[PDB]
Amino acid sequence: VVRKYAKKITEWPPFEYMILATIIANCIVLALEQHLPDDDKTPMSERLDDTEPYFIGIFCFEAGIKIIALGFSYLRNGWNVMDFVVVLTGILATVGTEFDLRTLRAVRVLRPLKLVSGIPSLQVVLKSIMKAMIPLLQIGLLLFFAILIFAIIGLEFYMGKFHTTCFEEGTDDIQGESPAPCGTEEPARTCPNGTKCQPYWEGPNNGITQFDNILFAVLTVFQCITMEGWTDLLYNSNDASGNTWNWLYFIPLIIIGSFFMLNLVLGVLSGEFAKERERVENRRAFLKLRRQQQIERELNGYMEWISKAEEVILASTFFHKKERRMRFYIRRMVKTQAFYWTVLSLVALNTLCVAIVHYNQPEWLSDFLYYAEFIFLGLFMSEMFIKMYGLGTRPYFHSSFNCFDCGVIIGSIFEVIWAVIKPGTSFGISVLRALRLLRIFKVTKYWASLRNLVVSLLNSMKSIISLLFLLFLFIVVFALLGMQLFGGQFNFDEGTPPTNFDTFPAAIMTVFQILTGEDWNEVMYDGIKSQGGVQGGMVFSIYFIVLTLFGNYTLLNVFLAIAVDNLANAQELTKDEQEEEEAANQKLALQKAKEVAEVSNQKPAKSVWEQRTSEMRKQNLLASNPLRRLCHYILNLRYFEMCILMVIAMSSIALAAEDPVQPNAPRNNVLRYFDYVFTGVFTFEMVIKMIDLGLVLHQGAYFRDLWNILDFIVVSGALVAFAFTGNSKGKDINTIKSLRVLRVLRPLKTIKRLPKLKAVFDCVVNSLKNVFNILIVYMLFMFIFAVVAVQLFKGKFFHCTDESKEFEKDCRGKYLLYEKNEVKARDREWKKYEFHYDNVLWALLTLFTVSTGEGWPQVLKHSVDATFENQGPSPGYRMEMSIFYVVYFVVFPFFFVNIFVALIIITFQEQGDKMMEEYSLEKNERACIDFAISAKPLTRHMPQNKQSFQYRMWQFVVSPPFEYTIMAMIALNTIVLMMKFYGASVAYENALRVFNIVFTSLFSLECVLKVMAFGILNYFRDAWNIFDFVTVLGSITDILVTEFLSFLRLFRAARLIKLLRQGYTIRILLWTFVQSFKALPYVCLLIAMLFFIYAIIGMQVFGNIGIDVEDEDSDEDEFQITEHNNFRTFFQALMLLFRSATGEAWHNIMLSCLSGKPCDKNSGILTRECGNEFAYFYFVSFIFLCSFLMLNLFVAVIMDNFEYLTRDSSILGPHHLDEYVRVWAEYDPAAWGRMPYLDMYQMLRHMSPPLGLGKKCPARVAYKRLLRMDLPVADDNTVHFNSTLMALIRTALDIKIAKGGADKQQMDAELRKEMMAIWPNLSQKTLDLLVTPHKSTDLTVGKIYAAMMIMEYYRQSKAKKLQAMREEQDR
Ligand SMILES: CC(C)CCC[C@@H](C)[C@H]1CC[C@H]2[C@@H]3CC=C4C[C@@H](OC(=O)CCC(=O)O)CC[C@]4(C)[C@H]3CC[C@]12C
Ligand SMILES: CC(C)CCC[C@@H](C)[C@H]1CC[C@H]2[C@@H]3CC=C4C[C@@H](OC(=O)CCC(=O)O)CC[C@]4(C)[C@H]3CC[C@]12C
Ligand SMILES: CC(C)CCC[C@@H](C)[C@H]1CC[C@H]2[C@@H]3CC=C4C[C@@H](OC(=O)CCC(=O)O)CC[C@]4(C)[C@H]3CC[C@]12C
Ligand SMILES: CC(C)CCC[C@@H](C)[C@H]1CC[C@H]2[C@@H]3CC=C4C[C@@H](O)CC[C@]4(C)[C@H]3CC[C@]12C
Ligand SMILES: CC(C)CCC[C@@H](C)[C@H]1CC[C@H]2[C@@H]3CC=C4C[C@@H](O)CC[C@]4(C)[C@H]3CC[C@]12C
Ligand SMILES: CC(C)CCC[C@@H](C)[C@H]1CC[C@H]2[C@@H]3CC=C4C[C@@H](O)CC[C@]4(C)[C@H]3CC[C@]12C
Ligand SMILES: CC(C)CCC[C@@H](C)[C@H]1CC[C@H]2[C@@H]3CC=C4C[C@@H](O)CC[C@]4(C)[C@H]3CC[C@]12C
Ligand SMILES: CC(C)CCC[C@@H](C)[C@H]1CC[C@H]2[C@@H]3CC=C4C[C@@H](O)CC[C@]4(C)[C@H]3CC[C@]12C
Ligand SMILES: *[C@@H]1O[C@H](CO)[C@@H](O)[C@H](O)[C@H]1NC(C)=O
Ligand SMILES: [Ca+2]
Ligand SMILES: [Ca+2]
Repeated sequence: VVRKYAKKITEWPPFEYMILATIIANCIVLALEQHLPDDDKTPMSERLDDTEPYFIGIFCFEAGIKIIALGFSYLRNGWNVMDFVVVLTGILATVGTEFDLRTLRAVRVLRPLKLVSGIPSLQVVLKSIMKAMIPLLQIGLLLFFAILIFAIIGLEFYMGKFHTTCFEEGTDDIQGESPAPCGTEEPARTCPNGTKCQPYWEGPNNGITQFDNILFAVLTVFQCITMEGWTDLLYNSNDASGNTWNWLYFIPLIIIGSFFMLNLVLGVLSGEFAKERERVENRRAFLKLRRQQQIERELNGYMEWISKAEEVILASTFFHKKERRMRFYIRRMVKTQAFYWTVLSLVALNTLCVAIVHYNQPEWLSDFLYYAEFIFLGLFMSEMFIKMYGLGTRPYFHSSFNCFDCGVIIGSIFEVIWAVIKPGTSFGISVLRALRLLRIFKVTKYWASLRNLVVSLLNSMKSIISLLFLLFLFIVVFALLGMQLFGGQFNFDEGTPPTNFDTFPAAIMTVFQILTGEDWNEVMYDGIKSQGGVQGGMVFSIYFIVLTLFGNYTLLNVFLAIAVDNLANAQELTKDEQEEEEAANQKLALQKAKEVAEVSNQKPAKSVWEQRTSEMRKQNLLASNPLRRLCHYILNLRYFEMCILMVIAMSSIALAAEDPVQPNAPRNNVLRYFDYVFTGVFTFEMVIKMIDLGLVLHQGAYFRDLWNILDFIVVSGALVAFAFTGNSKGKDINTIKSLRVLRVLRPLKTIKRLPKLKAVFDCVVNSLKNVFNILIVYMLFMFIFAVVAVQLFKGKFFHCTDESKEFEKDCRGKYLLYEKNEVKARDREWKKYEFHYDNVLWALLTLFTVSTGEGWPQVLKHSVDATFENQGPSPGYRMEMSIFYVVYFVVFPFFFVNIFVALIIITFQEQGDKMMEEYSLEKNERACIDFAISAKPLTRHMPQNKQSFQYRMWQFVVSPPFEYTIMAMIALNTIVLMMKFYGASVAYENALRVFNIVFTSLFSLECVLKVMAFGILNYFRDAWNIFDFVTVLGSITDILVTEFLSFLRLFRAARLIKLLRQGYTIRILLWTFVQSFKALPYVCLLIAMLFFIYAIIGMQVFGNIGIDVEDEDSDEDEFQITEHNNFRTFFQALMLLFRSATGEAWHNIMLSCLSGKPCDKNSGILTRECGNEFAYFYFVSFIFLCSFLMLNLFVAVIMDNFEYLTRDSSILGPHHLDEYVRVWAEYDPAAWGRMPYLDMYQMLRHMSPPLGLGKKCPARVAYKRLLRMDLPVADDNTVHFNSTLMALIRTALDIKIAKGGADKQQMDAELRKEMMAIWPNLSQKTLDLLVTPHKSTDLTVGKIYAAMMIMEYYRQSKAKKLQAMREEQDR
């Protein structure tokens, strides 16, 4: 909308830079604002606020220039639309205030996003991120359906249960400060003497967490899906209803909601990243990278060649000819391996020296280390100068390695002077010298893989920096939005939480915490509480839901894409140089023959990632002693090995029944006799295995096999335990109790014997070998962080229970603790924090806890409040220490962990399958042909027993009006289950129940109507029909009983699943992954054994700890071993290991299991001697092993369906072939198996390529494919179902399509042999059915169609042929 073209003036480069500058200034101004409660302003607020007219005027001016120049193509760009709305909303608020316009100020948060619009480079990177998450939307649709279904189920069971508590008998007052749900029955929690269970209490978490509405249930379910706070619901519902069945709701909720969805997200993303790599634009960048590396390798060889010759030439520089030679002499020494290894050994000493430091080191140690730092610093500075003079200033500095040595040397000087100026702060910068230890990988074969990874990372440094900036920008926008929504609103009566949005530094760290998903629910409760409460502030949960939902998967997308792309580049880059080096050597040796002519392990076959990646490259490019013989005999006997397997199974079950709490329980007395028998069986099999084999190392030694030692340990420990008990039963209880623990190795004896369980075990060990080299780098980097953390926070993690006292001497005596309406006297104690950094070993445990993500907000709070050594905390003292934990998250949890996930995906090997390159085809041609081997037309009845009645009523059942009626009722029926709510009137409850009777009637008619139409037998052969039938039968059952609990009507809640069949891509994705879990049963078994072994160890070691202990102190973090969480039974142990696997405060459980804890009343121990220091190893190893085994399960399921995940719609695939089946069912309604060919051409028109011709295909081109079919034509006009499906696949995939003539005679002979070679199981007659034996007598499918296409080309010419003479005749 302009005056056409009239002196329209365009932009010049400084203009957009001025715009960029003003945007950055506006961002700073927004970041400098502080919000105060209740209409209070800071003095700087007015000065910052009055700047808004200038910024809005500049933005309006630039928008005006652009709008007049383009002419209002301004709104064509999406970025300009975002710019326009920013300008529009600002002017409305800035100019005029009559309407309520405080809300419109919230739109200013989007202004930082104008950086993306201004900088075109950021737009390209932003396009990459959004492109990958387009497929992920279909996962979100599965996630929403899962949440909806579980919200309905939770609504039915848990509606309103949490509103009763232990009220005082006399008054309507809560008994204690912390209330819990109660019950009036024994299974539920019972109130003490002084109280009773009264009707109304607000509920847990101030009533925010509950199941009262469908909206409350959906929000509550979403919280459990994120695995944050889900155990508190499990314990609360156990108090209300008893613990018999509540685990059936929550355990499936976590597995399906959290672990299964995470599997699809990794699967879909990994497939997308594989397809992105083989894009034409991405391949060209890699090809440039490969060529540039080849130049560097060759150039390095030539540089050393001339360098050696230059020294050959060399043989007051003129007088001191030696002066040139000392430069040459020490140049030699630098190169020598003696120098290289000697300086490297010095680095090991320096790395050791900085690790010794601890909180109270002896004074002699401090003096030694104080001088040793100068000695090490002096040696490395001298080592700098020797290379500088020895190699020259220019050659030295140009080396990348030497520049890094310069930085640490310069940094080390900075620290020592900094210590003198400002004593009290040491950063331990010298530890960065330990990174030189990674050069040791050069001697190994692993250097090529590691160097190439760093090469690829440095190549894409520009992309990585842009990715982090965009990720940082979205944090700033959400931080600014949080300040607007929750400003000075967190000033609660109790106090202002540490996580508040008052200031910009506080808003970033609160937003960052929600992204990591730790205690995001706790922050949500504060945000809801600030705005009214549960009554009025429930709409503010959307800010937290969107932030954690988007942040969870945006972080995964950004960091996994970085890891996959760079690791895949390194693998290809490494493989190419190895084959290039091999090929060049063979060529050189061949050339060596001409010169002399005058006188003349096994590498695994690629991987699932590499094999698929190579195929996509081709397809894209193509388109462009008498006793011993006895002892050997028993071992051969299958009954013996089958018998011993049964004994192993029974031995494991015995370990699970034993009662830990009662050593003298009657059950343990009975089970003790069983222990004698099981050892006896294991003793007998041990000796005969020694007799059949040999103890001595004769290459068949019994002790040679590793599992044999494992068998030897179990039996030996049991025998020795008997000897100690034999002498005196209770002389030494400690060691015998330790030896009894070795029985937990009995389940591991199963792995060797079961063949497929051993195979799964070898795959897990194979994965460890691949990631071992990265694992060493991971620990070296984590070691550096631990040493730095020690220097920062050594001795500063001390506090006094009395806040005021900040020294140990002051913290003595008693103090007054002011609780609500009561004063209590408590002792003053100078105690250390639970997790601290007093040495490198304590630092690593603390950082490991932070890596798992649990409890790090508390560790961060302690880190910022630390003041000085041996002095107490002060709130907000050092707020710059937050940078330590932000940098730590970027490196290890975000970056290294996704390298571990990527590395396993790229290097995963095939599941057996023998060799698989002997057959030429392989690839995806198998799956399509395999389907063609086994297929059948979907039989549609067409009974004709009674055309008027029975067939007619059939056509109604299949009629679209009936089907859409079915979908409408199921949709309406679901909404009926969604309208239950707490406090509904008896009229409302009755009205809802009436609609149930209406629906269950109609849903019964559908079953009656289908059964008659389909028949008694055919109907009952479809899984959904039985599922539908059991659902109607269950619902109708309850109704009669009421007039003459209905949790089996929640089967009707599962009817919503039927709606999934309409959405195709979801149904295939859900079905394929489910099938993959069935094909991998032993992988699931390995995870079950890990839980079994760790459960039995927990019962024997940590079972004795008492739970009855409770006191007014109520240090809940101190005591996490309670009635709900303990090791007392096998099932109570498994729940503890599942809570820890999800990560719910596992670090506090580990501390609760340590030594010096009260024992149980009946444990038989009368002193406070319970728990072990084994709790450190018990939990730390479990978290590593549980995450590793679960990850291998994920990749196994992902890499099983990797063909589908990396599918392309253009190229034929097995998923397409199902479309052929439904079409064939209709054109052949009776499913005769024979269809006349006049229907066939119409069939090909209906289906899109590559399976069908498609609507817009040229007729003559369509005829070309028809000849390509080359199949015999039946004289009844029919085409076989199996034979026809074969050729359509062959035509599309170009599977050895012959040039014609004699070739067709050979390929049919050939292809039939491949399919015979692949499977000899297929029937020969059926094999000839799919591919007919060649018969030139039978006319091909082309021949009938060749009648039209060849003649129609002539037929149009025939009219022109008669024409050609005709105008010539007239002329
Ligand atoms: C690169 C790696 C292999 C270096 C070697 C490991 C060190 C980082 C660790 C291993 C064991 C640790 C030690 C384990 C226990 C102690 C005892 C601790 O002394 C006390 O508890 C009290 C001392 C006193 O009061 O005299 C001092 C630290 C020290 C030596 C630790 C220092 C750090 C050490 C040497
Ligand atoms: C999942 C696989 C590995 C099999 C499941 C093994 C355990 C979960 C089961 C198997 C036998 C069960 C036990 C069989 C019998 C009893 C007695 C039963 O009676 C009692 O209350 C104790 C007896 C008494 O009071 O004298 C309590 C549960 C318990 C220990 C059971 C606890 C759960 C056990 C150990
Ligand atoms: C994904 C990654 C790249 C984004 C991580 C965001 C960081 C850039 C943010 C998050 C926490 C922030 C810190 C939070 C707290 C402080 C203390 C504060 O410095 C003070 O001394 C303020 C005094 C006070 O607040 O009492 C402001 C800077 C700093 C280090 C902040 C610097 C910027 C940090 C590291
Ligand atoms: C060999 C495999 C099956 C081990 C199975 C042993 C289990 C099933 C048997 C063996 C010993 C049995 C216990 C022996 C002792 C008692 C105490 C008695 O007053 C009640 C039954 C009870 C609690 C039995 C329960 C079942 C029990 C634990
Ligand atoms: C085995 C050791 C290394 C730690 C155990 C792994 C688990 C407990 C840790 C390691 C990596 C961590 C995750 C790494 C990736 C992300 C980024 C974002 O998506 C949410 C946080 C989240 C989800 C972290 C939460 C917890 C996490 C999954
Ligand atoms: C990637 C490898 C080399 C890790 C080394 C980098 C780590 C150890 C460095 C990088 C940035 C550093 C922080 C930068 C600034 C400060 C503020 C200062 O008042 C206390 C130390 C503290 C908080 C530093 C601690 C150490 C730190 C986190
Ligand atoms: C598919 C869509 C259109 C339907 C879903 C919305 C229905 C099922 C939901 C959304 C809004 C909900 C209502 C919101 C608020 C209240 C008031 C409360 O005192 C009782 C429950 C009640 C009455 C809820 C019942 C369930 C409800 C009606
Ligand atoms: C594979 C495991 C067993 C090897 C690791 C051994 C270390 C980390 C663990 C395992 C067994 C542990 C010991 C087990 C029992 C006790 C008794 C306790 O009152 C003091 C600590 C002490 C002495 C533990 C110290 C730490 C310990 C030695
Ligand atoms: C507490 O209740 C139990 C329940 O029967 C009763 O036996 C006991 O005497 C009560 N205690 C007191 C102090 O009344
Ligand atoms: Ca958590
Ligand atoms: Ca977590």
